[PDB]
Amino acid sequence: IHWPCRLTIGSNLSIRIAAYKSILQERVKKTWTVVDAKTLKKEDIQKETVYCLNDDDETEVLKEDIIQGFRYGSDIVPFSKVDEEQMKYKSEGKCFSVLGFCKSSQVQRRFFMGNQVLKVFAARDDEAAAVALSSLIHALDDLDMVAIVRYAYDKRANPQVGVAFPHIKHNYECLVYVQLPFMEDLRQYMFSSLKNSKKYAPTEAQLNAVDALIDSMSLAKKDEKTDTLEDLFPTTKIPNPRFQRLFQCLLHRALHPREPLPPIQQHIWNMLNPPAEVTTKSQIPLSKIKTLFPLIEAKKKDQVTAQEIF
Amino acid sequence: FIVCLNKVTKSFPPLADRFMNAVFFLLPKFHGVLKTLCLEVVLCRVEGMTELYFQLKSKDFVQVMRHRDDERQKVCLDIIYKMMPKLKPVELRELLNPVVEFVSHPSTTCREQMYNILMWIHDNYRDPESETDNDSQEIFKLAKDVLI
Amino acid sequence: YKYSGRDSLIFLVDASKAMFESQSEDELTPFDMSIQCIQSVYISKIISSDRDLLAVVFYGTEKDKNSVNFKNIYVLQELDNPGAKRILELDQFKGQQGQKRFQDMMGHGSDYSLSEVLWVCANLFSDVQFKMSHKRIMLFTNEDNPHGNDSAKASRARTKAGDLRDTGIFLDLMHLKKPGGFDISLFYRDIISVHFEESSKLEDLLRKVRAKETRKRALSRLKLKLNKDIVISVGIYNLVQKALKPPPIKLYRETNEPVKTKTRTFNTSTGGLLLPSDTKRSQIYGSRQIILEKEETEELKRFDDPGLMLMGFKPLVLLKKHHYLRPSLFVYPEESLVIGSSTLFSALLIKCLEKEVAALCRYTPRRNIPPYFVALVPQEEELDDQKIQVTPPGFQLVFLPFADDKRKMPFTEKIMATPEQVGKMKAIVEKLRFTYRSDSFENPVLQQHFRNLEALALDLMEPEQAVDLTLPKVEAMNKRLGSLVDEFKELVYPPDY
Amino acid sequence: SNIFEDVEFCVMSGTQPKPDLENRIAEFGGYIVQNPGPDTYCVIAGSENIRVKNIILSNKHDVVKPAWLLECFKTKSFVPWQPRFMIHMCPSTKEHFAREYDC
Amino acid sequence: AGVRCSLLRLQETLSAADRCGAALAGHQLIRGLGQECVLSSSPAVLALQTSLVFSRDFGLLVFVRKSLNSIEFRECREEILKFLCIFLEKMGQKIAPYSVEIKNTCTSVYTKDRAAKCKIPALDLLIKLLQTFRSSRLMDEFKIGELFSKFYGELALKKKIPDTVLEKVYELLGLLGEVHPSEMINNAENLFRAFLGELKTQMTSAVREPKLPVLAGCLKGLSSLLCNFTKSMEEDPQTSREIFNFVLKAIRPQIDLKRYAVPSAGLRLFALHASQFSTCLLDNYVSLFEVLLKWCAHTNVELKKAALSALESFLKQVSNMVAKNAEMHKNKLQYFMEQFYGIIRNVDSNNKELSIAIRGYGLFAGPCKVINAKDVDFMYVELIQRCKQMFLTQTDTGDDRVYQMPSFLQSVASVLLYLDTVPEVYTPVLEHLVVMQI
DNA sequence: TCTAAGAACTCTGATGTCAGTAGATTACACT
DNA sequence: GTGTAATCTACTGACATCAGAGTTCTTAGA
Repeated sequence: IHWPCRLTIGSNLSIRIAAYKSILQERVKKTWTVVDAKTLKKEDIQKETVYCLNDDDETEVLKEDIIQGFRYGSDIVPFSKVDEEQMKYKSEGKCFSVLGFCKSSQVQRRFFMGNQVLKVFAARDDEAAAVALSSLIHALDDLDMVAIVRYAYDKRANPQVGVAFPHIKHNYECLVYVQLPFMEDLRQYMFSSLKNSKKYAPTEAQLNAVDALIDSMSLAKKDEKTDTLEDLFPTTKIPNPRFQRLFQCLLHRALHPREPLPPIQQHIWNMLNPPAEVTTKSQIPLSKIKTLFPLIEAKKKDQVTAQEIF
Repeated sequence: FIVCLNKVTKSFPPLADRFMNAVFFLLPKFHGVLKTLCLEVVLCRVEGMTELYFQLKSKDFVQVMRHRDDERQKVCLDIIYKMMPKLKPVELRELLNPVVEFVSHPSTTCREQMYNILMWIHDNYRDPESETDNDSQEIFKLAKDVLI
Repeated sequence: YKYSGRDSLIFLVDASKAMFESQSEDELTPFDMSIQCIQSVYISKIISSDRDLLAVVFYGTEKDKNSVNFKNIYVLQELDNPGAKRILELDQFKGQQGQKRFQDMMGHGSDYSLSEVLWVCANLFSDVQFKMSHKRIMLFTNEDNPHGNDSAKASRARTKAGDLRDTGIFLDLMHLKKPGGFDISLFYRDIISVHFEESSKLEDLLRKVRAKETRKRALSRLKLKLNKDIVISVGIYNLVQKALKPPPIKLYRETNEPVKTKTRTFNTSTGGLLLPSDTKRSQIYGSRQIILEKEETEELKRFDDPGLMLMGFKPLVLLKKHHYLRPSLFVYPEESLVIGSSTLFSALLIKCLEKEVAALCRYTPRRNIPPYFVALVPQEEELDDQKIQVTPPGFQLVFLPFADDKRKMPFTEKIMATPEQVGKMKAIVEKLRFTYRSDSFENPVLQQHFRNLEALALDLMEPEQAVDLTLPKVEAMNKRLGSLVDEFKELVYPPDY
Repeated sequence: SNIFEDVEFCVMSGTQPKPDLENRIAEFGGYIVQNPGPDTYCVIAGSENIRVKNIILSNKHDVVKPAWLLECFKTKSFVPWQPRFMIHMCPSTKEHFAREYDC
Repeated sequence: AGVRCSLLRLQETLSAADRCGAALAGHQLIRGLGQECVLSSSPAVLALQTSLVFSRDFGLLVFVRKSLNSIEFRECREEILKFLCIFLEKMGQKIAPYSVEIKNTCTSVYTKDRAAKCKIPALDLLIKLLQTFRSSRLMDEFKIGELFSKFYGELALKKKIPDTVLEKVYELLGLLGEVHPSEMINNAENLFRAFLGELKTQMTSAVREPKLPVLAGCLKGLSSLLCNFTKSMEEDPQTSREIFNFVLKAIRPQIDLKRYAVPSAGLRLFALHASQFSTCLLDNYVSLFEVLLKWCAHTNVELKKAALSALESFLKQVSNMVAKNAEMHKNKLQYFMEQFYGIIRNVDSNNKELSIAIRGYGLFAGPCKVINAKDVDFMYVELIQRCKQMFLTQTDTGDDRVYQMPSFLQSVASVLLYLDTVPEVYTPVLEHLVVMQI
């Protein structure tokens, strides 16, 4: 969606900014409609819900006797819905306003807390705005800082704080926005460290072994002397196998009437597996691994094959 | 931990003292067979600890005693027995109020221990040195009644 | 520590005539200070760790109630999960009229004996049934010598306190306030785990923080397999989660009871009741309808046995930050499943960090789930500030995106800037720096929701109406930057808006 | 008292003993409702709570003095509402008072 | 009798303050009550106990029905319903005046409480109560139809219902048909569809681990259900086929099942209702018979008890089956009469396995007479000399009679049951053996 | 002269998870 | 058979999470 927004910095430097979504975990378009057997009509089923008090199974009237509560320790506050809209934290609106600027390493790769990654571009046909944004972008780039902007899709949406990363491509410079955590969201854990490995002790035989490994299985290696490594596993251009399986299933279930489902088409598996050459390179290094570590046992589970014939 | 301690003390009283604070603190937590073992550890050394009556009412020893579990009851009445000479009367009254309950109980061994308790009460409180302690008089009366 | 275990904090205030009415000046009051502390920490714990345990018990009082019927100790509310019906009780005492009520209900402050007081608190922690993770006792007194008079009481005190130290209980007092008499080497250097008249440690116990926490809970343990034969035991842990508000519960008008939703599915043609077997899933493509078994509608996803599938390794420049998909997770071996695997994990970690390259893998978090491609970017530990864990050592999980995600952008042309305005924008961007710490900000929504919750819970006169750093401080930007907005207007802006 | 039956209340506050407010109502049999829906007659509160501030911010209810119901208990007969007996009113009562009161 | 004082105190425990503390006192008080009044032996004092336990102004049932709002008494409810379960056995059928109230208590508890720990026993008590009060007219006043309504509804609450409570739910839906078929007349087919379908899902799985205990409950409920409302020779290729192939699936331990409820219950299903499946038995005869014998010797005593009954029914149904038609020759003269014959004639197998083997030699006396009369007398002979060498062992104490001549007499009965003539020359021997058994 | 379709976000409800607890089941075992 | 172990499998609290459903906004629009 062409979302335009006013990139706000200060109280007097508004810029029309066009927001665009870059990466979103795609969800299949239309849900599996629930249908009754042996009649195959959608309209024959009602997922009706009923609310019943615990005493003697008294049924309570559907949508005007229930008022939502919350747990606050032992007891339940009778909150409501009307009180909800009366006390909910308001907001002005889009309010994509820059809180400040900070160093690259001041934010870290790990901490990104987003649902989705926006791309933050200029509202079209206002050139001076575009160059203004471009100035912004280069300046952040060479000075190697990032921006932290209050974000909000709109009213009735929770506000949002995160990094504004600035990006460059020979066709165009780019600026992208990601959720970064609020404090309540961050978690903290001890995680007893490892360089106290008085119980694990990675001996040099193991050390140089793993060296040989991670070199040997190098999924990427430089090509064309341009340092464009052998990234013949981009994973970026690779279709989501989930959707592949889903459309395949729908197919075989259409082209045939009732027949049992097929296995995964071997080209999908070939697709997901690494290009063979890595597997070819892999046997000897792993081979030396198997004699250089302890590998005490583990467990396993079952299926319908637990009692399925053949 | 309780099991280990019990097995230790079962032939060695002295070691208990060093851990008996924990023995008590852990008491009300457990339920079931381990309770028996815990109170047994308590028994092994009950003859020495001072201010045991307070510490013992801390955990609901009175309510602990009422439970239908023969071994738990046997160890509880034995606890009563040993701490008998040391406890002041004003509270031996409250402590015998549930001991007297065990007249109706069926575990023959349990009743034998009851009558031992009440024997001792009767022997050592007959005609107290002072009549003012209405507590003492009442204890004597109740003991006599149940023993009859 | 044992997860089901819980953190328990008992509260214990000096109820003598000592500080009930010290009020040297007319700005605070030590009892009104301690009660404020207790109310504050308790409401903080309500939201924070609603599962924990608290208890409040005063000592030296004239009335009496405790488990053991001792003298001058009063257990205000026993150890129980926090709840409103208790904040109410504490609040009943906050105030000059409140302190009149406190004194005329339980006592002005009689004689006491901290030996016995600690006895009381000990019995309290004992009485609870659930398991206790940490056990902590907070005195709120100031008589920095509990008693210089009867030393025997003092010997008994040191003895029992050592015991409590040995029974697994810690103890801590914050020296509240005393004219002079603001020392801990007088009788407490051997109790708690230089000195002044007010405690910093009690300041933060008013900071009034209200997030929530969960312990070291493994999100899922799966076996990273290098190949079809080598496997290691990894615990997929989580390090950022986007706490949504606690899910509301449905209640009846007339009685505030739970209402036990009872959704069901049933027939329209007849008043029948479709049992779960008697349903079918469906789609509509190509004007033709489709049927699958409800079992099949999830069988259509079985792709790999659960775990991690490391394939190769990849130069960290190539794992572009430009394509985040979901919050990252963390990787750290769990010695429990495949014994010794922690070694190999460490080996991979050390070597990869040394040779500055990623590790790509297939992630099947649970059964029935399609796999995604995630990279095991290693992470070095950092401790420098105070030698406390900051970034835990191991591998990240940067999920790599799939082709169905790129969302082809509506191409537009570029217009470079002139070095003049970018040279000034250098100054602009320099001026508005600020160091960004991780926990800088808060959700206004979550925070305000929690607030309004306490508001409705405690029958307050007002909501707290928190002010939250999310909104920018406008005047600050107007000032610290100067009027450069008109500079960039005259540089790169014509009349039109 | 067989009068307050078929009349449904809301004792939203009251701490005069609040839990005894509805008890006194109970031997009079007044229908006791914890949270006022569109059905209820009026709402009774011995002070202001934030929910009171809500139901003020949504005029869909009639909000009453503490003393009024006590008087109706001391009339042994329901006393239909009067200007002092209220501390806020609903729009139906306001349009009724646009007939029934000087402004 | 201290039952009265103890009970009196129990209802006191309801109103004490520290409810989370009053709970423990109450719980082991009620345990004491149970221990006291299950031991009782005097047929007088026993009545006093009973009428105090099910008392009204107080008593265990009122304690439940009134301590049911609180959650602090989960353990107490659990023990009180367990003690009802034991009592119901201890005074079978005497509780007759209180059955209706017990049923109302059971259904009340099942509706109210949350934690399974109280639901499991709750359903258990209904199971016991129904199973013991079958005959009496009391059955009509449990309003069993309403019970079927309520629990059938329970079967559809988004399947949140936990596992073991679900297995007992299926148990009761089953045994409900058995106790009072008349009220189920218009509801049975629905329930069959339910059990069949849910069994299918739960055992013809694709991804989910088999909720074993759920399955055990399912098929045992099916067993109880087939007692009436038969399902053979009517819609067999659908209905009976599904039931049957599920039974096969249950029997087959396609992996070594460390737990035994599923096979045990399956064997019982087959045992008590092979009469339905008689048609399809011959389809899989080889597999069935193999699996059963192999199954006849695992250590679990209950399982062995299931297995023997299963084999007995299998052989019996097969024997009945052949007695009608002449194509299954390539069945007996290819598999049975040789495999069990080879058992007897070679093995050093178990005593029990030998007994079932001799049985098998017998039960096929029918087909023997259908196919060739001249073999009937021959097998009669062979059996009676087996007898003659198994009784005249010259006082072999403690080993030989132990499990055998019961079997042989069973067998000789079987064979004579179809002998045309009488080998009178051998006859006196037979009654000599009969006396020996006596 | 304006009415749907997608969008998007949030919210709710199940599914599956993990640690813990403890029960009942099943193996072991008695000369 | 009888009785005591060992130990698997359960349930629950609790926490993530897909999906599913309720809701506002742009274009194409009588």
